[PDB]
Amino acid sequence: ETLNLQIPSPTFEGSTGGWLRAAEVEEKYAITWTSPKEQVFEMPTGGAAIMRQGENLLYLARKEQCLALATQVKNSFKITDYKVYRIFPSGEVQYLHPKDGVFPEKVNAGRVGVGNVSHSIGKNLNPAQIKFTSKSFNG
Amino acid sequence: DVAGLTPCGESKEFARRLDGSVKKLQTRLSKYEAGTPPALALQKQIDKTKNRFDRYGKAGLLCGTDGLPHLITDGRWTHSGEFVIPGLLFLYVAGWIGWVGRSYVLFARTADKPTEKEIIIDVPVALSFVSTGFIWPFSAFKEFTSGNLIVPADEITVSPR
Amino acid sequence: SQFIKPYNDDPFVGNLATPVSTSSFTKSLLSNLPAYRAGLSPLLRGVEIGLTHGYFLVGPFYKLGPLRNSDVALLSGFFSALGLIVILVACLTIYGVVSFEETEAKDQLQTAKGWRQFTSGWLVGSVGGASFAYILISNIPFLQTAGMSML
Amino acid sequence: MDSNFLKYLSTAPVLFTVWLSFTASFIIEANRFFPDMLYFPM
Amino acid sequence: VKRGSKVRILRKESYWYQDIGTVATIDTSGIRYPVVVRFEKVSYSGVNTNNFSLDEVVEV
Amino acid sequence: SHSVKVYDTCIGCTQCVRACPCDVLEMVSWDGCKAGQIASAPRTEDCIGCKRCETACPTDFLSVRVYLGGETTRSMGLAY
Amino acid sequence: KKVSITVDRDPVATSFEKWAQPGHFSRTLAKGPKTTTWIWNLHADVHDFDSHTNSLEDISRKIFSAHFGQLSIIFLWLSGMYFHGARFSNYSAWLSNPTAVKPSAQVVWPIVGQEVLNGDVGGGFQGVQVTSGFFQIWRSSGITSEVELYWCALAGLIMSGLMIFAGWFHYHKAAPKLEWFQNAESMLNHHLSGLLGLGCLSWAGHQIHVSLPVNKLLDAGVAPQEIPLPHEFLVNRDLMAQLYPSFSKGLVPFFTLNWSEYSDFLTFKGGLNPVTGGLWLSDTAHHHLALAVLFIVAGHMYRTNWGIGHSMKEILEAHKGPFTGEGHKGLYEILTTSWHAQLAINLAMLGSVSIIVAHHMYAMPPYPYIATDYPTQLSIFTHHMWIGGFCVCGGAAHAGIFMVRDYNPAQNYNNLLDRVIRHRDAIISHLNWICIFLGFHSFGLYIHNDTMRALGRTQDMFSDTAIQLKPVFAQWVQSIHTLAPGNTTPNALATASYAFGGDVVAVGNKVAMMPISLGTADFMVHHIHAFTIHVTVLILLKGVLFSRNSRLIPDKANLGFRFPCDGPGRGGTCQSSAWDSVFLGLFWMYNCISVVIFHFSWKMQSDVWGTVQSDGTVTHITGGNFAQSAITINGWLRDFLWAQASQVIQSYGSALSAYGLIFLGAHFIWAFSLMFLFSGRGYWQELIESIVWAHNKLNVAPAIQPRALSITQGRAVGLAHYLLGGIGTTWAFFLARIISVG
Ligand code: CLA
Ligand code: CLA
Ligand code: CLA
Ligand code: CLA
Ligand code: CLA
Ligand SMILES: CC1=C(C/C=C(\C)CCC[C@H](C)CCC[C@H](C)CCCC(C)C)C(=O)c2ccccc2C1=O
Ligand code: SF4
Ligand code: SF4
Repeated sequence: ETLNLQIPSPTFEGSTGGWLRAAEVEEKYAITWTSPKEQVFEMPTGGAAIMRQGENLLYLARKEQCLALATQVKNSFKITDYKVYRIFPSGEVQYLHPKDGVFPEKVNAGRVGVGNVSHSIGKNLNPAQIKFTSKSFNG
Repeated sequence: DVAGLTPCGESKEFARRLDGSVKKLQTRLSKYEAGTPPALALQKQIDKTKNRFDRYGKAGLLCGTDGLPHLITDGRWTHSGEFVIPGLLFLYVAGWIGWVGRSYVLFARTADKPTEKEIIIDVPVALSFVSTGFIWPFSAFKEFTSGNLIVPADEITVSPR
Repeated sequence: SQFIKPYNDDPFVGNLATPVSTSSFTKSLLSNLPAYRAGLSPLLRGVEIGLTHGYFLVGPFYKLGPLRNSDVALLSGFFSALGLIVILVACLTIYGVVSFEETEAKDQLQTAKGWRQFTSGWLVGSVGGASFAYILISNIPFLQTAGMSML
Repeated sequence: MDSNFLKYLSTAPVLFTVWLSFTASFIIEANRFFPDMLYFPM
Repeated sequence: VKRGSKVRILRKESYWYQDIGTVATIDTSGIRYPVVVRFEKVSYSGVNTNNFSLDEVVEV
Repeated sequence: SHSVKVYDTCIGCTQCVRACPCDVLEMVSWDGCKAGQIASAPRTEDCIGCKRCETACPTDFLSVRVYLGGETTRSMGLAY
Repeated sequence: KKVSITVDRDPVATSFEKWAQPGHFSRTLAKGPKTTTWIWNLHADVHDFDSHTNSLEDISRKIFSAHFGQLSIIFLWLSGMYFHGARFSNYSAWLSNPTAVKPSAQVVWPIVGQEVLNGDVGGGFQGVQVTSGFFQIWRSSGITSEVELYWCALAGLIMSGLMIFAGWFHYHKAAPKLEWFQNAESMLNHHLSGLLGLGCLSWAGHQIHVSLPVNKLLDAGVAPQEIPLPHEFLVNRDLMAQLYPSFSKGLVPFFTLNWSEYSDFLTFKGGLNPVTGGLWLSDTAHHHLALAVLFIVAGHMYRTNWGIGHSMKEILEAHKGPFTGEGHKGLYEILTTSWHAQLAINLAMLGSVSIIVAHHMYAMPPYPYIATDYPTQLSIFTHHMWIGGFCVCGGAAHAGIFMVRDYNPAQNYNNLLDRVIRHRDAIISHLNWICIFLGFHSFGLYIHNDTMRALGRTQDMFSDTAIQLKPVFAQWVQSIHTLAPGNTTPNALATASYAFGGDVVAVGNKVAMMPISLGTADFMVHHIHAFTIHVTVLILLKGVLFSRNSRLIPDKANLGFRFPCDGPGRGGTCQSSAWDSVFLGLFWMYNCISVVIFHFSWKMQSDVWGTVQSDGTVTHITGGNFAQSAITINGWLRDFLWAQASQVIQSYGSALSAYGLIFLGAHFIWAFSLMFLFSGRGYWQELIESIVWAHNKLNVAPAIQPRALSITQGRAVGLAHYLLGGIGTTWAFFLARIISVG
């Protein structure tokens, strides 16, 4: 499950759009995927890189940067084998996406609904009702 | 006269406006020979200027201290040709355009595809409608009273507040 | 032959190794410069940077200042340089207070004690460099002019 | 005359430009023969 | 209501509140909004149809 | 972070989750709609607030509702 | 013979059916409107051919026929200028007395008192004074008759009919295949050799056989009806040899390479004709003959069907060094498969050429009596500055469209584009720094001078009387160009332009051209120019380089070239598209070009234009106030805008009252634009909801539901009205000012 740090990376001639000091002091994101070919893709941070046949590893500064490459790899090269991780400066590796092995767009058992409101949006409480009280505006 | 104004026919400032306006054109006419096309054009401009001032003087308009005609629009009948009567002509034409357009949008709603009738106008039907506008005050008041102009408040989309 | 490579042999870092960024001449100059010099105390780093900056600050204030045409142009220029040094040393002090949490180690600029030592050195160097510029310009007539003394 | 060319001349920009040019044209002609009408004459 | 009937929307936050649409289908399960109403006017989103409950819909 | 809510008018079309660039939304089983599923937001800390989920929502009033709140490095879209 | 003509015959049927179905060209719009946004979306995407069709062949065919339609419109426009010169002009009166009669080719009808616009332009004529310089073109052509202007109007009309026929024919009857359009070597050979080269050769031939004899007779003092007709020079070689004795030897000196015989009519004089204040037409004839030879020679560079020539792919792929990776590999594939890449290059070049045209045409006036017609000089400079700036921003617009749409990373690995996108942060940060440095060190000098002058400290300013920022390099280059005749251009007789130094050329006691001295004010306004050009480059480049992705939006190419935002999140991504950098850079182009035309207008009036008094003193139009007053912003406000706006404000009741009306109308339109620029769509949609309610109440709601304009369209409408209002304000101000005083 855990990120194999030794995964080889795509051939990129470098760019100025990559990650800055906050990646080494706050958080860094990594994306891995398996490619059947030695093919050119576009980096979210700049120009073009070549993903290697076999397993690739990337280091990006944002989760949207990782998910942008994930969509490019799924719509143009049909890779569904992408795992997105958040790597703390402490060295902790946090797996992110897909969070339970199944894509968010597919239903999965054991998922608990968060943020779900039992009524429609027009039944939200008016702000005057919730003023000077801790009671929430979603009913 | 009204509002301390003077009739334009006896105000000296209107007369000096006419005289100065004709002197400007006569000094432009003084640099051309008699039969030339610019001189003929300038003389017709002088004739139009004199006709305008002559007509305004005998029209019952009231001039200011500046010698320009002023319009009295308080409703008095001795000055109704400056706003009340031109306004009645406007409201007749404006209500014509409004009644004709309203009749066409109500026709276009009953079409097979209502929105093509508004970018590609059914010109024979729309010309039937432009002919309808001459009796719009009666047509629209009968429309109003027969419950066909105003829709009830519970048939109109409104915001939640 | 390629003269531009990924920075630090890391392609996804946000930098490119280039001749301007990573030549041996650039590496030698940065290491030689007091801010990045190895073996240099933070106070000594501040003294060398301060001596440099205070020395060249006097000249624009002296030559182009409001009192430039007056005979007190150098004194005004030195005072203006000194005032700018005091404002900048206040800036260094406040940056040090907010940026760095207090730690025992002082061997680095990026420490509360080290930046305080750096600011101390920068003030001493800047006032000394400004003073050195004042002494030199006052003594040398050519420096008092803009190089037109020969003319 | 072709029905598709007449359906093109019935389009909103063509009718708008022709009708407002006709409208502009009789305002111009009415101000040519009867100029300087500041008032309804009465 | 029933399928194909013309209905007046009573959902205050609807785009077509107090407008007329026509009912396409009504589900029979435990669905929270079974009445599917289609509308001639399109919403700001461009959608011209929405699912509503019975107590948000009146026959005309 | 932002607060993202899903209301029970959700028809389970899965479009808001597909729109999500930051894996904030996912599908959970729900018997309320014909599709048998409703959107959920267990990752609103990654929510940047783009409101692409709202655009993809085909309900008359978006079942998915983003309420922009406290800003973080993640919700500001900062790569620095 | 791999370069061949290949055409599909009868591709598209000439039918009115698609005319009657607006929106037919796209799948979205063809299902009809449901909201009023459709109406706007119809016009917005119509010429976006590569948004409708997948195939490059149909796109290229649509572009070729639309270029013929544009050429038909240009020829109709030219035919109208010739017809208005023939029928509604004082051209014949202007030919007799070019220095007193004012050019006019537009007469108004007397309708609502508007016949005051037929002012007394001279020559027993009343009309609107025209400033396009056509009269000077026609005199340079040797027209000398209104009959020949009618024949030119018919020639333009015939060409307009032939181009509209050719567009119909080449879209509907014989449309070329894609392999025809992808012949860049053949097209370049023909557009260098045939279009530009035979264009110059034929024009040089016309100049030698028509313009040179007629203009020698005109400047000798012969009246226009006493001048022999232009074919009598073609036949009577004896009569042509009276004016130019080299014609006694014919074409033997050309073929025997004895070209110094032709020095009577092929000169290298330089400078201006003293009689007209224009370029020597013998120099212009030699100029066009020399350009024709090089353009024809250039059009033999590329390989088409016989093994001689270059492959442009080989030229590009061979140019690669150690800094630039694979080099120019893949650029030929880009420029023969992307129309937007070609339009980006050609619009940047056409705009640059139009900007070059404005500088060169004022400095070296090329037509007879154009230099002392100051309304024409100001008009054609200002016009070609605006055409240049607009075309340059469209070069960046279509660079953004190329990057968003036609750019493929797979075919662009490690080439020049890949490397630019891979160091775009370094490019934009260094451009950002130079723009901050140059706004501080150009406009802050103005703020320094405003402050010091306001404070009573005139000794503390950047001025010629105080701290002198002299333009030593520009003055030195002026020195070189004044010393160049006889030294570094030994066979030149005069300087390339009198702007560099030298004589004052006066025609009809008005200065044709005279040295433009550069001082502190010129240093300051040139660094203002360098600053405004740099910032326009920064906005346009930042849009091109960040069109596909950023650190902010990593998937910006999926949103497109023209999107409003990607939501209020990430702090807010309003105006994140490449389109919105074209939108923001057209304002800074407006700013740049407005300062350029203001610098030109004030400097030429203050230091160049004016009347030559006895003893050669030149009393200038604004009396040399540029040097001591263009160093402060208050001087630009007071001595340029306030002082020279006198003519537009006081134009009422005269022939220039139309300019006063357009001055006010354009102030109105400019302000009206700010309603679209400072506001947002959501306000207007809720306001429209209340208006829709009032329509619903009267049962008069439209079936095409009214919408507020899109966010992008609100930006585009605001920018279009802003540009129209600002440029129309400057247009009215410039034209009333210089018609009154020059
Ligand atoms: C292309 C450049 C050009 C320009 C800008 C002008 C401009 C002008 N011309 Mg000139 N003209 C031109 C070319 C041009 N002309 C050419 C090529 C010829 C030779 C045929 C002429 C011959 C000519 C003459 C003989 C005269 C002018 C006159 C005029 C003036 C008024 C014209 C007018 O009011 O028409 C208005 C006429 C109308 C019929 C009104 C137009 C309303 C309709 C609806 C136009 C709509 C177009 C249509 C909707 C497009 C779609 C087609 C349809 C199938 C949908 C104006 C200054 C007049 C002038 O200067 O008098 C002093 C004048 O007498 N022109
Ligand atoms: C020597 C031959 C030749 C010449 C003169 C031209 C001329 C032109 N081409 Mg090119 N073209 C050529 C060969 C040539 N082409 C070849 C071989 C190809 C295939 C690879 C193309 C492919 C091509 C494309 C794809 C496009 C052009 C376009 C254009 C026009 C550019 C706009 C312009 O400045 O026009 C104004 C200048 C003029 C001189 C207008 C005159 C118009 C005619 C056609 C010029 C020639 C007339 C005749 C030869 C002169 C006889 C002289 C006689 C009186 C003695 C211009 C008319 C563009 C365009 O606008 O399309 C219409 C365009 O998109 N051409
Ligand atoms: C919106 C477009 C537009 C409009 C309306 C005008 C309008 C005008 N131009 Mg300008 N012009 C424009 C764009 C425009 N220009 C651009 C983009 C360029 C750069 C190529 C120029 C360059 C230009 C020149 C160089 C001259 C004008 C002139 C004129 C005036 C007379 C019109 C005429 O017959 O030209 C006739 C043009 C000539 C008689 C000279 C043409 C010489 C050029 C070099 C021919 C080049 C042709 C070739 C196909 C260009 C290919 C582009 C190249 C980069 C490959 C008129 C004010 C003339 C003027 O101001 O006289 C007072 C003039 O000498 N124009
Ligand atoms: C040779 C020049 C050239 C060519 C062929 C094109 C072609 C194209 N451009 Mg480019 N562009 C150009 C010059 C050019 N443009 C310049 C000079 C600029 C800078 C202003 C731009 C800026 C630009 C942008 C920012 C965009 C395009 C787009 C487009 C495409 C479709 C445009 C469309 O359908 O509009 C149809 C035409 C109109 C809607 C006309 C309205 C424009 C103004 C408001 C009218 C002007 C009126 C008049 C001049 C002044 C008003 C007078 C008043 C008093 C009555 C098409 C590929 C768009 C696109 O789809 O990208 C693919 C796009 O987003 N271009
Ligand atoms: C007159 C109004 C005005 C001013 C002053 C500015 C100023 C600036 N713009 Mg803006 N802009 C404006 C109008 C203005 N803009 C408008 C109307 C638009 C409409 C679209 C834009 C669109 C726009 C874009 C799209 C871009 C700019 C950019 C810039 C910067 C240029 C770099 C520069 O010159 O830095 C120098 C700073 C100045 C010249 C500001 C004036 C300061 C003077 C010199 C004195 C300084 C006073 C001093 C600090 C006093 C300190 C004491 C006090 C604090 C107590 C700068 C911040 C560019 C940018 O930021 O990138 C570099 C850029 O890309 N602007
Ligand atoms: C006024 C305004 C509107 C409302 C404007 C609308 C709905 C335009 C409608 C104007 C009428 C309906 C047509 C305009 C016709 C003009 C008389 C001339 C138009 C010329 C071309 C359209 C042909 C917006 O929708 C908007 C959106 C985003 C930012 C700013 C704004 C904004 O400022
Ligand atoms: S889009 Fe709206 S409806 Fe479709 S799933 Fe997400 S929330 Fe439920
Ligand atoms: S806002 Fe953007 S990120 Fe937050 S949920 Fe909706 S889509 Fe996913």
